[PDB]
Formats: sequence, structure tokens, C-alpha cells
Amino acid sequence: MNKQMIKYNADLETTFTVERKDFGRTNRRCRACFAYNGVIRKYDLMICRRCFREYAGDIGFKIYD
Amino acid sequence: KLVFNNNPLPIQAMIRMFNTNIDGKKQIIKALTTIRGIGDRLSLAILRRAKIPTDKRAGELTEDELNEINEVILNPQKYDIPEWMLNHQNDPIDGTTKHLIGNQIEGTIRLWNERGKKIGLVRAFRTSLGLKVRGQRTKSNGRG
Amino acid sequence: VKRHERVEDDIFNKIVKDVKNMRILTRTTLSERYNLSLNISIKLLRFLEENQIIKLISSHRGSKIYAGSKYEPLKV
Amino acid sequence: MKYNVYIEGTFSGIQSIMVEQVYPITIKCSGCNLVHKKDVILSIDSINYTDKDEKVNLKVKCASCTRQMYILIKSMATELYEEKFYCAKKEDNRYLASQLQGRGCYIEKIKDANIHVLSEKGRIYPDIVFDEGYWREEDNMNNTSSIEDFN
Amino acid sequence: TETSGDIKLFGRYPYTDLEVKDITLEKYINVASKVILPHTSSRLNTKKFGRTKIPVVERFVNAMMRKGRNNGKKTLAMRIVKDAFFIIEGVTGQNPIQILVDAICNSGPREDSARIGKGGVMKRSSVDVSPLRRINIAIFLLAKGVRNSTFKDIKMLPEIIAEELINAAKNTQSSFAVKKKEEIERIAKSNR
Amino acid sequence: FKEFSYKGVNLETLTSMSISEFKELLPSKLRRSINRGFSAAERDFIKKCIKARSENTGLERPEQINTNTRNLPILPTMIGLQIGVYSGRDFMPMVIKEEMLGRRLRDYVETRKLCTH
Amino acid sequence: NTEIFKVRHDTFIPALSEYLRTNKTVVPIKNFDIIKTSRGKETSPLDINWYYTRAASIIRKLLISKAKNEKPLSIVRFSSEYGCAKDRGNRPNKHVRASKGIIIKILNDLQEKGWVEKKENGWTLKKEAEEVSKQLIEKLIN
RNA sequence: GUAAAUGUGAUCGAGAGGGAAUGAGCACUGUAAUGUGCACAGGAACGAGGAAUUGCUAGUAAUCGUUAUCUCAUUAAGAAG
Ligand SMILES: [Zn+2]
Repeated sequence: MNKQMIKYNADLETTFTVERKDFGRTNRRCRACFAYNGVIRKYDLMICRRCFREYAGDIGFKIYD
Repeated sequence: KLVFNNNPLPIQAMIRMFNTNIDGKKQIIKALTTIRGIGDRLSLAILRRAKIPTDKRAGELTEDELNEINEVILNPQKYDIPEWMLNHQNDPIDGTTKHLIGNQIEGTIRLWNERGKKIGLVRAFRTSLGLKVRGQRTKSNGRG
Repeated sequence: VKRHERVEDDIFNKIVKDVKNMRILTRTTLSERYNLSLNISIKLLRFLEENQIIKLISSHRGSKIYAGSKYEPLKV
Repeated sequence: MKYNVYIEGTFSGIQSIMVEQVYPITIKCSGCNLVHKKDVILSIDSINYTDKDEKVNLKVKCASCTRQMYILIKSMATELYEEKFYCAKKEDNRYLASQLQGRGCYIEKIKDANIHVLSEKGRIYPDIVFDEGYWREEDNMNNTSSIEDFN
Repeated sequence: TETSGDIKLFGRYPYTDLEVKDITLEKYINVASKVILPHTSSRLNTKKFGRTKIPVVERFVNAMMRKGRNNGKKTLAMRIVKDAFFIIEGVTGQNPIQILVDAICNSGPREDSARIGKGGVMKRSSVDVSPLRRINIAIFLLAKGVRNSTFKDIKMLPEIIAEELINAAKNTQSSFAVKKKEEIERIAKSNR
Repeated sequence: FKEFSYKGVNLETLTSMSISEFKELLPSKLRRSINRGFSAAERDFIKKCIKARSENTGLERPEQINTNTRNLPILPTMIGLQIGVYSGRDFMPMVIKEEMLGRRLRDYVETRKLCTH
Repeated sequence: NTEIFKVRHDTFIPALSEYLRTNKTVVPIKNFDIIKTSRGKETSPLDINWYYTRAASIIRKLLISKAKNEKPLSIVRFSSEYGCAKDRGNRPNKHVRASKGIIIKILNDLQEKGWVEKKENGWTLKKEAEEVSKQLIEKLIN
């Protein structure tokens, strides 16, 4: 969701609306386990470093070198 | 007989400008860094508006050259030094911008800090106790 | 005592008499034998190399080397 | 080996001499006769142990012959002034500050000692500095305290 | 540009008619290999006596890349020694190369101190050095003398190189490297 | 003795200026906060201040106004009022004197007690 | 032919600089005597005529670009060419660009004299600016 | 924001090395500055480190930058290349 906030200008009579930018941990929860820490965001994964290593071989990653 | 004809002038040991003493043997650039409020950058700015060769030594300058520099220090804004080059910009007490020289610096910082303390500004209270005010961490470093 | 920012007449006179019979001479010699600063050893040395009293033998970057009247190079 | 640390000189207007029991020292190994490459700080507050659990103030291994060297400070102080300062024991015309007990080494030199003076007027002069073996101070009542020919 | 002849060091120096003048050293000092510039990448270090086949002035510039901050700055070393050869060739009057050779010959200590005792305490004794170690120490001392001399002194570094090398070749007390060779030999004799 | 002044302007003029005008005096970071417009909370705080200065008469003090608008710069409309600023624990009271202009309300309240070992 | 490569840069940049100043083809920025060339530099230039050495070196960048038939030069390209390593206290040194204002002024001066033509994706030379350089070199090598 | 060490010429001359605490400002990110950039000041310790102690055999160690690598609205003096 892109939430919106009202704000008043210097007159405290005219009003305008501004959008809250989506950033930080709050929307980047691990897709396997809902964790907020150690999330790999690369290649549009959104999976934590613990969960990655058990599933890596199912996805198709390998340790060649 | 041949003659050298490239020698500096007969030189004085030290001279007085600003209730400050300047070593006469020292070249004009690093020499004007003796007066409080004349850093390196601004020292070069003044000398090229007074129009003095940077390579002369402080004791070679005439009275005339010392008046030229004295005039530019009392009023930099007259000789096209812009306000973004100067010590004290948009003065809260005066609106104006001005360049503080010598003992004026400490006096101005003091009267400023003292006013904040009289009304309980937390920033002024910390500097009086020897603490830090620019967000630095005080656990590991800055002891004693 | 500190170094000096003039070559006065009697130091100038005796340096001419001293620069002959010396071989390689450099910025330091004028500044460590006599009392001159580096900024006045450059200017005097450059002057004598215009007067044909000394001759320059290297000037690579700022490293700069000169020769006087009793220099003599190798021969094949 | 035992070494007494004396403070010698001509003393005027001085009640007591107090000495920090911290000595920069040059040490020589008694096994290979080689001098230790650097001075070592010998402090009374440094706590070390011999291989027989005896307290010592310095434990150093000789870099050449690998032999252990030990030094113990015995303060000769008669009292502590302000619980901080070791009052050197007055002996005739000099002051006995401490006894250094070396094992496996010789003490070749003591470089400096931090000295404090208590005047006959009860004024403390901390961390006195000697110029050419001389120290002198005057109080607001024109009483002079001095040390001459300091050794 | 300057020449179309045979290979000379810095394109200036003769590179022939060179004598070692100590038969104990002969095989271990390369003054054969004709090179225009004291630089090679020849990968001999991965061999049993390959560091004895590297050319002489090469070994001498490597000795300059020191005091930590100057690691890897081999161009700077070449710049420095080039100038020194000009000073020396002038001062001495002979191929800078024979000055360098004679500096090495004099500056290596012949007898040394070592622990011999195995089946008990380690007791120090005199011992005799090999040809290879003797020259390794010579370069070390010549370098260490130069470095420490220049540190906080107004004189130019290429000039200090010429001061030391002449004196060393002439076996004078004036050389730091020569003095310290006397000290080691005297202590060796004390423990004989 | 001279009237109180902020960056050239007298308290008589300063108390009559719109917020839009006062913005030309303030420091850069405070200007950027007023350019980006007030929150719904800040507007209620300011309207109460304007009401209070108008309503109060005689010698009796007006009631305290409480706020969690910590980052708001002090304005010439809340001069002489008693205002409570939230410290993360309690509404710490203060009176807004003239010399406070050009600072935020957070600058006059400590969220952390001073340390003495 | 690629005539520019026949002479040494440290003889060409000083040579053209005099021809510029004696005809005033480029005019100094306000406060040129106290401004720095970048935020990475420590102090303002030691030569008062630094503005003209910039003008002389800008036309050299363009001559060699024309010689090698590259794509036209942009204001960003020139800013990275003249860049340097900035001092940051207690931190590693970092690469920073030259200031654009000097370069913009030089290019607009050269436009008014007909020496430089603006293309849709950069700046390019013109016949007069090429021929000045040609006629200089033909004396300078001889 | 598309290297830096580095290459040539000038310059400066032995606390013109160094940039710590701090002033009135001028901008940026942000919902919010407390975070970051810029200009003018200001100018602290530190002049090569006691007892001890940690890696490293060749394109290695150490030096120098750089990350369309990871953290990331804005923030690297961290890792991984
Ligand atoms: Zn997970």
C-alpha cells in the first residue's frame, strides 16, 4: 500500500496531500519465514540467509568453486 | 665588477599589524595566517585585491602596503570579496554580514553562548561542561 | 642560529672565489657551508649558471646538479 | 643484586621529598651480559610473579639467552603523604627513596624519577623539573624552596 | 634517440672490462648480463641459486623499496640510482660499476657469531660465513646506512648514495657500512 | 534600552507577520520544514495558540497547551504562552520567551537525564 | 592528416595560450583570481592566467577527438577529464570531478567567436578553429 | 559518479604536517533531521609507541584506488570481490 498524509501550508488554512515512500524493513519480510533480518534482496529474491541455504538446491544454485 | 641585481630588500626582524606580531622573514601568505580570522584561503584573496606579490617577505613591505592590507581587512565587501568568503554571515543581532578579526572572535562566541545559557539552550550548556554537540559518540573516544 | 635571506656583498665576493675548484655542487652546499636558505640558494645558483661561472649537468624533475671549474668527465 | 635509590643534592626550605615509585631503567642480563635493547618501566603498582609464585614488579625474558629477569621494588618510604606519595626516608644529607632487587639482571641506569617536594611551609610542589640539576620556587610569603646539585 | 651502438647501462656506461677482485666472490656476482634498464621480471626466485643470477644494479635498486611506505615503488628507485651514478661517475672518474663492485667486496664481514651448543646450553662461538651470505649482508648494510642517514637531514638522497659508495669502495672509516663490518668481526673474535 | 530584535525585525512587527513572511528569517533546515507544509497535529497546536493569545485578558494566566509536535520551530504567535512539550515520558512545561526564536521545541527539553557516576 | 600529433603537448598548450590572450577570445569568470577549479583542490591556481590554459587545453581535447573520429564531447566528459583525488580527513582519498561553470563559460565564449558548434549530443570544432591550429603548428615545428 | 597511486613542470621550506572540539550561515534526503553535502572561520593530542602479541614463501606480503557487489529514502571508516 502507498499511504497518503495531509499537510497544511504556512497559512494553516490551505491543505495538500503527500505520499509516504515505501522503505525500510517493514515490507521486506522473508517469503519463507517472515523474518526482518538477513534478507537477500538480489535477483528479486526476498528470502533470508538461513532459508536460502536449505532451498538453494531446489531453486537451482550450486557451489562450483 | 658584475652585480647580482636580484636580491631582496634590507629586511626588518618583525612587524606589528592587529595587536599581532608577524615574523618579517616569513613569506606574506603563511605570515598573514598569524592573525586570528585570516586562514590560508582568505589570505590569498586579500593579497590579490591589495595587489602585493605573494613572494615578498613580511619585513620588506612598506607602510603603504601594510595600509592597503589593513584597509581590505576592515572592509572586505568594498574590494569585491563576496560574503560567502567571510567569517560571520547573516548575523542574528544585526542582519548584516561582517568579518571578525583578532580578539573579536572569542568575544562574539562568548556573548553568544552566554545568552543561550541565560535562557537554557541545551547546546550552550554542553560546551561549557566540555561535552560534544555535533552528534559524536562519547563512550569509546575523547576521554580525559 | 637560523639561516639567512640575503647574499650580502662580502659573502657574494668570496663565493665566486670558492665556486672555482669544487667539482659537482648543489643547492645544499651553498645552504650548509654558508648560512643561506634553500629559497636563496636556488636564486644565486641559477644566477651563476647564466653568467657562465658554473654549468648545469642535470635538471630532472626538481633534482638539479651543477659543476665548477675543476670538473672533468670520463673518456672512452 | 640490591640497589638503593638515593636522591642527592643540597636541600633548602624542604620538609620532605616524595618520589613516584616508577623508574625508567636500563637492565643488563646477568647470563649473557647483553643490555636490554630498550629501557623498561619498573613500577611498584606493576604486579608480576616468578615461576615460584613470588611477587615481583618486573618480569622480562632476555631476547638473546632466553633467561628470565626479575626486579622487585621495596619502597623505603616511612609514610604515605595524602595516601599517594611515597615520602623518601631522610638519611643525613640525602633521601632514600627505594631499594631495587634484581634477579637474573643488573640495573645499569635509572634514567629519571618523578619527584614532588613538600616545603617547610607545608606547600606541595608536584612533578618538579630540574634545569641543569637545579630547582627553585618562591611562595607568596617570600619563602624559598630549592634543590641544588641534584643527582 | 641518443645512440645506435651497443648496450650501455642507462645508455651511458661502458658495460665491459669488469673485474671482481676477490676469488671467494667470483661466481656469485653477475656483471655479464647486458641490460639497458635495471628492470627484469625474470622469475628466478622460485629456484635454488636463482637469486644469485639477478644482475647487480637490479639487486641494488630492490634494496631501496623499504621503510614500509615505499613498497612496490620500483620506478622511484631507478630514478634515484640513475642520478647517483651521475654523481659518482663524476666524483670518482671511473665506471660507477667498479665503485659498486668494490663497495660490496669491502663491506661483507668474513667471520661471524653463532650459537653452536646442541646437547645442553646454547653457547656463542665464532663461525665462518659462506660466499653467498657475505654479499647478502654487504647490500643490507649499504642500504641501511643510506636510509637512516637521509631521514631528517636537508641533503638530497641521490647525493647521500654517492657519499657512502665512494667511501665504501675506498675502505674508509667514513662509511657506516664499513664501520659495522669492523664491529661484527671484532665481536666474532671476542667469542673465538 | 532597545526593543528585542530577531534578524533585524522588532517584536511589534514580528508578532504581526504571517508564517509565510517569518519563513524568510529562519535558518535553512527550519525553512524546509515550513515549505513542506504542516501536519494535521501541528495545525491544531497553532490554532490553539492563536485562540489563547486572543482570549487571554487581565492578569490571570491562560491554561497550559500540551503537544507532541517536537520538531516544530517556535513561532511569534506563541510568545508569552505556557506550553508543555512531550519528553517521551511527560509534558515538560516551559514559557516561550522572545529569545527562543530560530530554534525547535526539542532544543529546550531533555529526553535523557544527565549522568553523574 | 592528423597534424596535431606532430608536436609535444607541453609546447602546444603554452603556445596557443598567448594567441588567445593577445586577442581576448575568452573572458575570465567573475572572481577567477580567488575561485578553485574543483572542490577536490586545496588552493586556487598559482598562475593568474589559468583560465587561458583551460581554453588552450579544451581546444586540444577537441582536436584529438576529431583526429580519432570519436563521438562529440559533453560537459560531463570534460568534467571527468580534469578531475582529481579529494582529501577527506581521516578517510581514504576519493575521485571528484572538475567544476562545470568554468567549462560552460569557455564553451559559450568559443561559440560566440564561431570556434565551437553545439550538436544535439555534444560540442564540435569549426573551420576557423582548425585552421588557427594548423597555421601555428607549421611554424612551431620549424 | 568512468580510477588512484602515477608522469612533466612550477611552487612551499622544517609543526605552510595534522584536521579533533566549536560559531553565524547556505543547500539536499526525508512524514519528520537528530543524518549527509558545501562555504568561511577555528585550529586539540600526536614528533614513530612498556610488558607482551598477530599473519605472511611469489604476481605472495605491503601500497593504491575502485565497486552497474552486499547492506542502502538518505547514510560505509564493515564485509565480499
Ligand atoms: Zn527465512
